Amino acid sequence: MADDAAQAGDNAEYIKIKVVGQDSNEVHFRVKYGTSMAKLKKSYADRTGVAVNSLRFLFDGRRINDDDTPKTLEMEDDDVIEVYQEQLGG
Repeated sequence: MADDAAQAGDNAEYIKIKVVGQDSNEVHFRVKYGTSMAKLKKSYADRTGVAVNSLRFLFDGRRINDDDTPKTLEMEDDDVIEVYQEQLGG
């Protein structure tokens, strides 16, 4: 496993995540450890003016579901998120 390198510590009830799009567009969102895909997808899709379902979010190369638990998403302070090119965006 990769070295922990110490988390940011910048959290409380929610954690930080850097969403990186295929457009090379990184955006910093605050979400919970157990946050559902809708929270981010709705949020990102909204800021970009794109259909929510047209946005596809993947964590570490696996798709983020609203059913996924914080255990399995293992997200933490300022973690990274991968986004694939939206359907409507092209």
